Amino acid sequence: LQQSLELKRKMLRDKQNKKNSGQHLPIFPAWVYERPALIGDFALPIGTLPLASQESAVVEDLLYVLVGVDGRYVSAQPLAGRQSRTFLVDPNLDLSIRELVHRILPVAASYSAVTRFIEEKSSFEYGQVNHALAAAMRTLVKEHLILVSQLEQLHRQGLLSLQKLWFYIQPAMRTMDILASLATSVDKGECLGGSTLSLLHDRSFSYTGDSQAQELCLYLTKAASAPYFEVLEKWIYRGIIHDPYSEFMVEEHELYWDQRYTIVQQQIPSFLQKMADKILSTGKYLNVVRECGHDVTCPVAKEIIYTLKERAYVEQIEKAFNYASKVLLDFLMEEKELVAHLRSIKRYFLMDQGDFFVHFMDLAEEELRKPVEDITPPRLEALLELALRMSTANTDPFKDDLKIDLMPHDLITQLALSGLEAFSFDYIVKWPLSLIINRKALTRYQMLFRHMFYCKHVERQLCSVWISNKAQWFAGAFTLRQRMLNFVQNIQYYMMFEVMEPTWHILEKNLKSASNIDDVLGHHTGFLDTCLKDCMLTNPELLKVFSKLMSVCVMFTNCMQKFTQSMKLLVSGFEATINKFDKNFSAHLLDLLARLSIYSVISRLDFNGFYTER
Amino acid sequence: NLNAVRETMDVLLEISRILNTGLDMETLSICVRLCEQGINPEALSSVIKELRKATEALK
Amino acid sequence: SITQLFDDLCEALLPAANRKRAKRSLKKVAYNALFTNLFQLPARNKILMLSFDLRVGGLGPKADRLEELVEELEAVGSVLDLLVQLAGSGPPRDYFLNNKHVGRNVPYSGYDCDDLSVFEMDVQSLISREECLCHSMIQETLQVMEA
Repeated sequence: LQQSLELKRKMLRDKQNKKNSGQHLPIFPAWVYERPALIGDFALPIGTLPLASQESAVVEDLLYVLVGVDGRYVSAQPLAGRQSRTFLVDPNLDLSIRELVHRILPVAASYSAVTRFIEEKSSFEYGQVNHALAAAMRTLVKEHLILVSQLEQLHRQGLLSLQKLWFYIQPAMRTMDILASLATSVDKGECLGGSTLSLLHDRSFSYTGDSQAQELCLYLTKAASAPYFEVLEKWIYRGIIHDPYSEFMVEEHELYWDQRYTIVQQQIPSFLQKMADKILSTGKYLNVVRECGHDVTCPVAKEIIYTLKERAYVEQIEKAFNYASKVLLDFLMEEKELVAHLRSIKRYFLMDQGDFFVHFMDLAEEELRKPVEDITPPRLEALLELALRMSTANTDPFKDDLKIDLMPHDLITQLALSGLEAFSFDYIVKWPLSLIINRKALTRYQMLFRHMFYCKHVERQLCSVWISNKAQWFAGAFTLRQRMLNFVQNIQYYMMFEVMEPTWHILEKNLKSASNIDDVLGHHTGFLDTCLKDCMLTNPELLKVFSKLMSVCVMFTNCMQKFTQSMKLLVSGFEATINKFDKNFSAHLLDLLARLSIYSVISRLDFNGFYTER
Repeated sequence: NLNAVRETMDVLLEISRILNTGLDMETLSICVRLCEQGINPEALSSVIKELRKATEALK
Repeated sequence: SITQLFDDLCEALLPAANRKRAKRSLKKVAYNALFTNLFQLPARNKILMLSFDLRVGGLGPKADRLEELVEELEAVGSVLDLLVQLAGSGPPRDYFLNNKHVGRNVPYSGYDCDDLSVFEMDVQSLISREECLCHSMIQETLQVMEA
């Protein structure tokens, strides 16, 4: 019988494997598994005797064989696996007696199976649900012995009747047939913990009509519920689950949530699938409560307890979700919250501070020009620190949590040469905060900031036309600047008033009651994605034309447009650049504004009839 | 201040122990807080003696 | 607090596990008793009455403990009135005790002999309890056989 030695190893591995919570897992000393007396199973010429012997005589060894012991003319040919548990009856025995014997013997067979379940499955190798259930089913065996003794005293007086005996054993037969069904099912391969907790709901429904097997199955389930519910306390009311094994609810890793904690989906009972993410998210949240110091306890904490029809015990999980998720949130709405944190990120990355970067460009021109690999980050951090201080940008407290970082790619992530291609900022992460405001997500956020900085940087380039011509008679350069500025400022008003603030407020208002951290993460994703989409270029055609537009303009606005080669302070090579830039620009301008037509700003770019055809 | 109240509850335990009352530390702790509101102590004794009879009668 | 103290006192009196509406029934029993009574000799004297009839039964130092353990509350009269009016209700060793061979300056006395039949009745108690306990076990498992 190697099965009792192989399944044993699998089921304790299935408790040592995922978790080492609780040290040095025990195993029972070997001698328990191998004596025949720790199993509920084990001289006259009988056929010549009159019936006044026979009936009374056979109930003797039957009454022995009702218990796990040998008979005297009834017998048991040996077990070798063989879970039907056959019984041997003698020749020269009356066949009218024999059929009633065969009516009774299935008691002895199912009994031997029950008690073989007892010796084996009560061990450390099979999980706390099997421990408390094995206690429950070792209960009734003594009542069977009591019955046996109550029959034995009648037998000793010799008053006993086969028909009375048969009549009496009926609730016993029924009762241990109930157990044998659960036991033999758990004996089908395995039932670890929650996989059993199919049966412990489902078998009570399967017996709901019988009205004796029903309350029996309530008892068996009332026993088995307690240890599983007793560890359940430690993720519903506490920061870490004290599973002494690995047999309930959560896989977990040592390192985001998809790593930290994941449901063990058949180690959830017949009842709790719709509660499983409630529990798992709550446990995750309580881990944060603990992670942060905080307070790891619970005022709704009381025993989770089984009931079949009036199944209102599952609302304890809802009451706990509305305590424990909620108390984590009540932290995350006055510290590690979205509020002053997102005000700083809005101030710099979404450039709500429009008085910050005037300093940065008034300072960093020594950076904004030098060839490749000359990157100097302490100088950049000092430029940030000064451009902060001299401005009003100075005033917010998270400016010191802020940093200068570097980006390698000039928007070509879509599918030194300092600053213009390479700026980045970072409001630094904390691991408690990394469940919401986090670097891996702030990558997408830095792409929006690159665009908002770059577009206003080429606005500084275009604005250099104004200061570099205002001899003083020519206006073709300034109406060319007008044709560009009528676009680039009025994309920027859109990119700044419409792309962010509506979308941002769409998230912001939710923060007052947003159900849970994954909901907040969904809002944050949708917000950042919607803005991302509310930006001009973020299309599969990519509106790549805009880069060319801004390119030919930067050659105009800074690289040629310098006091008309100081003439005011006439060989037509000045005007030939305006003509060639106009020839590129006017056509690329047409395609871009046409695309802005076929894909609300365009309506105000036409308005009174501002060209309409370029 | 406060630990004077715990040791008060040690006096008011042990004397209730030698006066062989049926009481326990939860009921003692609340019965002093009822007495601090001025509630009649013989009236409290009348509810306590009858509630232990019903507590058994539920079996 | 006021009404909430009657609420959970009823829960303390209710036994450990139909754990549902009996919790209201018991509250009505409490209110009934409370208000049928309300509409119809200080504490130190009260306890001396109990001090005395302890001190006559035996158990004199316990009686001494009682009065010394509550002369200390001069720096709770209504609280004491609970314990005395509930006093009967409850549920039904030393070597230095009464031993002349130890301690320092023990004075002359000569044979007590009652302090020996005392000691001899204690040992009779510790055999008799464990005989009545053996009677209460043997009847238990034999009854379910005979029934």
